[PDB]
Amino acid sequence: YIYQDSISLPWKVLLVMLLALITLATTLSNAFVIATVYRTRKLHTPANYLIASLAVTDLLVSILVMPISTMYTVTGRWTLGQVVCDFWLSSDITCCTASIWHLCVIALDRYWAITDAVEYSAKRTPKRAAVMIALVWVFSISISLPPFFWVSECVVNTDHILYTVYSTVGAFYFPTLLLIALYGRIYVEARSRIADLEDNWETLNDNLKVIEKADNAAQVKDALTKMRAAALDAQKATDSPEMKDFRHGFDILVGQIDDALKLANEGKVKEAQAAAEQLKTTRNAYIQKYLRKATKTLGIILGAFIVCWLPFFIISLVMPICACWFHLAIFDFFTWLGYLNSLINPIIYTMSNEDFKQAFHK
Amino acid sequence: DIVLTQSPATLSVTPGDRVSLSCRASQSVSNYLHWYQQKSHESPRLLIKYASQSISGIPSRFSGSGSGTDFTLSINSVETEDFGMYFCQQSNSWPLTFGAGTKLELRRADAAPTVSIFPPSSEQLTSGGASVVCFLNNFYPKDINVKWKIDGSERQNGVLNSWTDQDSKDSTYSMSSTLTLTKDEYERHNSYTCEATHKTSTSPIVKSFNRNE
Amino acid sequence: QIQLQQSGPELVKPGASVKISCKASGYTFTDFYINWMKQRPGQGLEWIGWIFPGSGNTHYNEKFKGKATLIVDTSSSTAFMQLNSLTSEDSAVYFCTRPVSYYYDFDYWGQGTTLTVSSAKTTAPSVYPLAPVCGSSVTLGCLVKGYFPEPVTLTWNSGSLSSGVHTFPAVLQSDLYTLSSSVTVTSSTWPSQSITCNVAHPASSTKVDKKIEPR
Ligand SMILES: CN1C[C@H](C(=O)N[C@]2(C)O[C@@]3(O)[C@@H]4CCCN4C(=O)[C@H](Cc4ccccc4)N3C2=O)C=C2c3cccc4[nH]cc(c34)C[C@H]21
Repeated sequence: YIYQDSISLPWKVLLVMLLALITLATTLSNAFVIATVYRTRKLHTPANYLIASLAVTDLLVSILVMPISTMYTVTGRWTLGQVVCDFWLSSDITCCTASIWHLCVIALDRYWAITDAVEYSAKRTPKRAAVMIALVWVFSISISLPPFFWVSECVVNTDHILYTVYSTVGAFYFPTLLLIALYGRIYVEARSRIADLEDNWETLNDNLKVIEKADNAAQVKDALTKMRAAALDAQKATDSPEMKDFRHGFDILVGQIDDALKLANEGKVKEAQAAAEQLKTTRNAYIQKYLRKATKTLGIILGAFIVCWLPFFIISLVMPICACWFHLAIFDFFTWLGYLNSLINPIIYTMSNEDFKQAFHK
Repeated sequence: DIVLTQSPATLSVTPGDRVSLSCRASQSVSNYLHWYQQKSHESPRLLIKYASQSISGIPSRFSGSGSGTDFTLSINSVETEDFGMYFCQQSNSWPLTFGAGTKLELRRADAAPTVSIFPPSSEQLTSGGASVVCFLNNFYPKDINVKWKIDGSERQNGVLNSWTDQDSKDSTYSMSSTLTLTKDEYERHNSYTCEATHKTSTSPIVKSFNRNE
Repeated sequence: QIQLQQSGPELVKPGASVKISCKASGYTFTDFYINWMKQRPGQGLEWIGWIFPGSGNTHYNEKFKGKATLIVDTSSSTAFMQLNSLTSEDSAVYFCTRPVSYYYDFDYWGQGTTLTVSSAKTTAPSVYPLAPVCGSSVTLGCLVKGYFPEPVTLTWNSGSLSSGVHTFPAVLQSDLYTLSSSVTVTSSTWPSQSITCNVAHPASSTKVDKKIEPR
């Protein structure tokens, strides 16, 4: 007895489609993502090498696992024999462990970038980022070795239980306690920084009003030396070409504060007040460019990673414990929900990241 | 960049009349808007700064109103000295931007032009060049059409027209037209005709001469 | 007597550069922003940029970024703008101006400087007098033909007669300028008293008096 046996051939030709059309959309979405990076030298970044390295594993799953997941899922048996299904399992288990852990190494980059901006930009390289893809492809294999030691029924060793729980801890719970701890850190920095920056513009605006309606030099001085402190901070908030243009606009803002200050120090209050009038002009113009998506979008990867892989890994632990009102259709349905992760990852990075959306539309 | 759309492009007023010049900003510029007069190329005279502030020495007949995107310069009773280009500039944000102008032109009784013709000087002829010069002077309104004829029928090529801005005092306009020929083509012909076409008259205003004199 | 005295007009070859002047007087030159403006015959003005003389700091309109460089010589209390790699789209009028402040009763402009960007060779004008063909008023005139660059200065009887005078704008035709001027006087005054149009083209250091006399 296998449940599939009582599902007629009308539904079986509609269930060759969806799993042929899900398999295909994984190959040509993750290949459109590698060739986007392969085909751009501004996109040749240490953090866009990882996205490709990710899409690389999700491309392996789409050709090694997904088309030969279906001849088993549709019928309910296994035609291809012993020497085959030992390295069919090995791929599925590791290639989906790679897929998961690559989401950690991506979130290690974001974390160390947004937390140690200055110092880790030197360690951040291709070579240091090649170590990461590698040591996650090596550790991934080190999970599928344990069952290798120990007809028509392809499945993995559920006799040793210590393996069962180690396999689900080393490739899932660690990676989601880690994801939750990094996204925690990141969201709190990323939210403090806009607050810090909001306090900077609040100072620069509050103090301008002080100068406008000021009766003497002394208070114009203290007010201009506060905008300066504040401008010179905003300038450090967020290599060489793009950013250059952003900082230059502050180097005007600052120079106007400097020229005012001089007149304030020379005792020329009315002169300073005029000199400061130019500042509103400059504030007014860098109000558009003040008025956080990189951090919003990793909330969709966490979300679409939780929703995809949690069920399979929960249901993977109470099965060997507990049919406790359990149908092998629900263990098969949440196996495709975790394969679906290898689809959803590329399609979030086109709506999210603005360099894959300049690519696709062409 | 902030676009200041001035309306209307051109405006005709009778002295006495009330006039509202409009200046519309593509986005808010708060009260950072100023108004200028420019009679010609001469450097602009600031009429009104910061929308409502009026400038020392500018006459009382000029005044400003507005905030956000809709601005109005206002001449409660336009005088004769008031022709020219009215220009709004914003200083809300960089870069400073102007409007394209409202061109303010005054009315006055009509006047057909005093038309004078002038053959070539003995001097121009002794360098083998021939220029027939026609002045049409002190007419209103400004639109006018000159046409040249050598011995009956129309000549386009070689013609050069110029025009004065509207006059300070009598509010009238003036034009020069110059037909330039080769000394040969000059004295290969006899009758030279400067036909002018103005609102003051349906059939045209025709001045002429012949070389034989 | 606060004043901004800009430099004179300049013929210049396309590809070349120019320096324009703004000598400032009667206020501490170093205490106030200065702006530079461009205006072409039929059009609004555009802002090029400002400098702060006391420091030489500058902002520029993206539009004019590589074109204009504003500098300043504090010691002669003057301001310069250097335009570079010039083109036909550069012939226009250039004004420096102290901007308009909330805190000061007026603003202040230079008289303008007029750049002419061409390969055309400077040429001194021929000046033909225009007499009547042989009537309470009589109208004489004065053709000024085949010069470049602008300007010419025209007057009647070394400046004495300005009333009832119409001097028309200059007009290009294949790299030469025609200008003209009419003068209308009573039948009694001419030919009694001599009428003479005076024509200066400073680019050719050319002064030319022609006394209108009857054909
Ligand atoms: C997506 N991929 C699926 C793949 C798999 O279950 N493939 C089989 C062939 O399909 C089954 O689901 C079938 C279908 C319905 C009932 N079935 C079973 O009885 C057993 C369940 C089982 C799971 C674990 C241990 C013993 C038995 N199945 C199988 O083994 C193994 C994975 C895995 C196992 C261990 C660690 C892992 N990390 C990432 C992964 C993974 C990726 C993950």
